Amino acid sequence: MSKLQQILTYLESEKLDVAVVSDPVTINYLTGFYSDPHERQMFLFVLADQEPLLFVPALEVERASSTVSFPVVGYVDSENPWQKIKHALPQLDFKRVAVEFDNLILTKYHGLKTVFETAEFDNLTPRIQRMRLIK
Amino acid sequence: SNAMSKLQQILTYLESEKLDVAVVSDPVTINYLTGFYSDPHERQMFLFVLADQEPLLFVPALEVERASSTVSFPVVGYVDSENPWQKIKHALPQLDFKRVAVEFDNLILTKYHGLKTVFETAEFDNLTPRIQRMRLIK
Amino acid sequence: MSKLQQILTYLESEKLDVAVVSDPVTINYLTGFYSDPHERQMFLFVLADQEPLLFVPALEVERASSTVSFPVVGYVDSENPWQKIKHALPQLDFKRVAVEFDNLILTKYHGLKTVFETAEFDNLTPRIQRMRLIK
Amino acid sequence: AMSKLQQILTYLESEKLDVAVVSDPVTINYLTGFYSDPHERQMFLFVLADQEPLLFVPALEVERASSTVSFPVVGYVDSENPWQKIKHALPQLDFKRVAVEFDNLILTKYHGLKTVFETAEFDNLTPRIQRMRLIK
Repeated sequence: MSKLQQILTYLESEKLDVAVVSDPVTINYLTGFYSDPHERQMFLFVLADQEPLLFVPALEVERASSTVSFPVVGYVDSENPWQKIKHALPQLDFKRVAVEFDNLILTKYHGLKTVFETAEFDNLTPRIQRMRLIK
Repeated sequence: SNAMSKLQQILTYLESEKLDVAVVSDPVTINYLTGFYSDPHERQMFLFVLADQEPLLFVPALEVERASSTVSFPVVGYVDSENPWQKIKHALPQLDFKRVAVEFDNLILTKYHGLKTVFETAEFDNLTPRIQRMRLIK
Repeated sequence: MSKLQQILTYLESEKLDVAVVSDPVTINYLTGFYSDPHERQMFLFVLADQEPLLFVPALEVERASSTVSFPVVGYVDSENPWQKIKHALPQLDFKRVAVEFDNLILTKYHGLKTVFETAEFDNLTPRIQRMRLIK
Repeated sequence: AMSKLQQILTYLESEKLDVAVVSDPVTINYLTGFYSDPHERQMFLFVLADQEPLLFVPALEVERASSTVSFPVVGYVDSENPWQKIKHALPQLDFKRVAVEFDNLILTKYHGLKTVFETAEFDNLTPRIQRMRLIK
């Protein structure tokens, strides 16, 4: 059972529509792709029903696509990343989203609130901390 | 964690050494990089880590099911009546392979001459020291 | 590692052919040369494999030349500055250029698109903001 | 105001050395302005007594080295034996006395160089370079 597969079972039990992973250390733990995007946006979206989506700066798309097997979407500096995420994700009613409270900065939290306009936000961090206990 | 994965470290290495692909032939190294272990005895098995797309694991037909549930990137198998070199060449992207790395401490001459039909005009560099370096981060 | 050197390292990591600095405050930060050109064109070009080029109005060439040690090119009002910049720079295939998104106005951006006709344009501002964190 | 490489030549004369072998990439870059980390591959700068130096590098570095320095660069690929290639690239002299950097040269490379200079005695080059760094 993949780590990503365990996230899926978690979404099913907590009635989450998506988990949004923002910390490059957690992204690498779950997918095997590591990058430090500095000021640019990068997120992994684990969605309840379909394949995940890794969203990265355009300069990382080829390396990320070679590293993972599910879809990767990039954005260049002149594109607006929040709109690009919103169009790349499935067009669902996202009522409940989990994010990493111990990593997510407020600039990103406000940006995700333009993607998920009426969601409540739960904390994903303790679930990933519990997952690391089992090697 | 903050440790670069082994596959991504080989991708990074392919770019800085200007390599088009690394060919891993040692079942021990393949298991180290992917967690898939098989002793193919006389049959062909290679992991091809390509510079710019996901890797290809190539195995005897009997290992395809176990290999495909172990790794998430493509697995191609071959049966005894198929010629493995032609099958690898058709399964790989049709690129111009100018530079290839292989494990000098493992690859026997019959496999080296087989890979020379797959990569007909490549130079061959040695991948072994890079993988020995990778094991120094434990 | 001088500031211009740090920009050089940055250009290699981000696969940029040149960084174009347009803000007089940033150019003074990087070089020690301060001028307000008003409506006239001034740019510092940091190139990946040679020394930088400071491009200024003709009246500033003397003071610029005696403030920095790399090449300074001037232009007078009757010269077209876009053409003169294009001739003064090396004759490379500029594929990727970085410019300061927070400073660069659209009339300058359009003229730089005449200098670099097929480049894609990345944002240099966050890199310079990161650099100022370290005294 | 003689160049660093010229100071090495004077040194080989006063010490009765046939050649100074520089193995530390930081020292090679100090003397020539060429920096490369070769990891496990061989790279040496050979400062010869009567003759221009020879920079020996992995094949991938030959182009960048060749445009950094103006004396001869020789590369080797992974399937060539670097010790045989060095020995054929150097002048066919009787190397009786050779200097190497005691503080950098690992035993694998010392044994390799002993195939190249089969009857030399080896002196320590490191203190001489440390003395050169004292002068701006």
